[PDB]
Amino acid sequence: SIDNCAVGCPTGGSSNVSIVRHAYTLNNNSTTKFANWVAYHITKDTPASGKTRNWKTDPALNPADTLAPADYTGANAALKVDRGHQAPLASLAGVSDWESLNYLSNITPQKSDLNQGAWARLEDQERKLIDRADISSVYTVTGPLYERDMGKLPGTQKAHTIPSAYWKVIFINNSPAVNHYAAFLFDQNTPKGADFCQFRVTVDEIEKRTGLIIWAGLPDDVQASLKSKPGVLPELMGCKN
Amino acid sequence: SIDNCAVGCPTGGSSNVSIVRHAYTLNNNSTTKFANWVAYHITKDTPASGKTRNWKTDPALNPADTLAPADYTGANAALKVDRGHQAPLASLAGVSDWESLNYLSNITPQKSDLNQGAWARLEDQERKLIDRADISSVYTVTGPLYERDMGKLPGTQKAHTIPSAYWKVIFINNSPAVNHYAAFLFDQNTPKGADFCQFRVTVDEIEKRTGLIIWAGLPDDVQASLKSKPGVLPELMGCKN
Repeated sequence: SIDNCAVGCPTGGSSNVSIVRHAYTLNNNSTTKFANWVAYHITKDTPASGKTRNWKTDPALNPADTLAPADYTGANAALKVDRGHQAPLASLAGVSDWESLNYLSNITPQKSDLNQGAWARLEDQERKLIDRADISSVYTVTGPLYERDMGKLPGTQKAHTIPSAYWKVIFINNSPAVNHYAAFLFDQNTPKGADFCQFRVTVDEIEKRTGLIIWAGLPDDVQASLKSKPGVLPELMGCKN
Repeated sequence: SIDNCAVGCPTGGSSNVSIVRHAYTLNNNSTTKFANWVAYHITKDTPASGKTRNWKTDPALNPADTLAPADYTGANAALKVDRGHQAPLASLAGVSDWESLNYLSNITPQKSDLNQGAWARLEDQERKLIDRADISSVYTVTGPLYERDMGKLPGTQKAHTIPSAYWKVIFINNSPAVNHYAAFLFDQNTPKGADFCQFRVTVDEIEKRTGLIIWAGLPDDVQASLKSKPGVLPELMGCKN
């Protein structure tokens, strides 16, 4: 009964079953050990600050198909990666099953510079949208990309594939068919001081590089015309041109 | 109390009072003899086909500040201009005061190649938006530019200024703050077979060439960010890139 997608969750994910929670809907990849995509719905009631971070193995998944807290041991030192959230903590921590935002199925090893730079900045702006009087929902779908070998976590013997990039597709209110939207894509190697506005892309580009079909419940003509046109939602997030 | 603008009718028009009808809201220019701007609101109930065209002097204006049917005598043969509508007839002909769509305050001498070409095609696409299930309203503001001498109507002695171009700013549903929008500007000499998609511009360009402020009731920050960014609404009208 929880729709975190509004216009159809993505198709093309490796699992045929997705986990549905108030915090988000997620489709896990048992080979890479990271979710293929995470869809969430921010509203005036979902943000919450100051919640703690108790990393934990997702109890809804088989332990062999996801990572455990022990698997990240030595990762920051070896790879300079942080435990980065797919669905953001602060934007959604007000929901009833908020601890699930810290389940490792909702985390990936994200380079600190990206995590603490452009990515955090986009999270801040995405959350601020909900403060606008006429904006009542923010629907986001986010996920990783796997384009080049990024190495391996040193503290685990599990087969996993560290993402080389991350993307986020966002629209407000009801549907991209009538409402402003945006898509961003950042490579793991994005410098710490990078301006997130420099990474606007089309949804089509994301689809082609991930094998997914986002906003899959939209009429074909709407999908055809809007997926190849960068949106204007970033202009409300402080970007120009 | 008929609101044909939704987010504030334009400021900057030469008249301090505008005519408000069900068909449209119009601000007249007693010097040029043509309206500075015409704002209208298309809904599923406003289109009507097959209405006739009985040109008439607008009874709400002083006859010296507008044109009369006799004024267009010989205009087509002399200047190859048609009596072009600002607020479109077929998209709004179902309203109660529809005859006002044929009042000359809603008409200007528009080159027939533009009138019967790109301008008519944009009117068709604009009206077609209302057929989409999720589009409940189309709010449009349209008007002329006066940038070069276009000559004079041969059948009149009244001082008047023929437009050199025409523009149209459109948004759907509620407000451009959250919904798709578009802006187009066409020179009087646009060729007959021109694709209207080539004439997309920003709202800022129009404001700068007219002296008006469109969507004048929007928060300043919304106005600053969206008016200089071309909208994506044309993509739903058949345009690419």
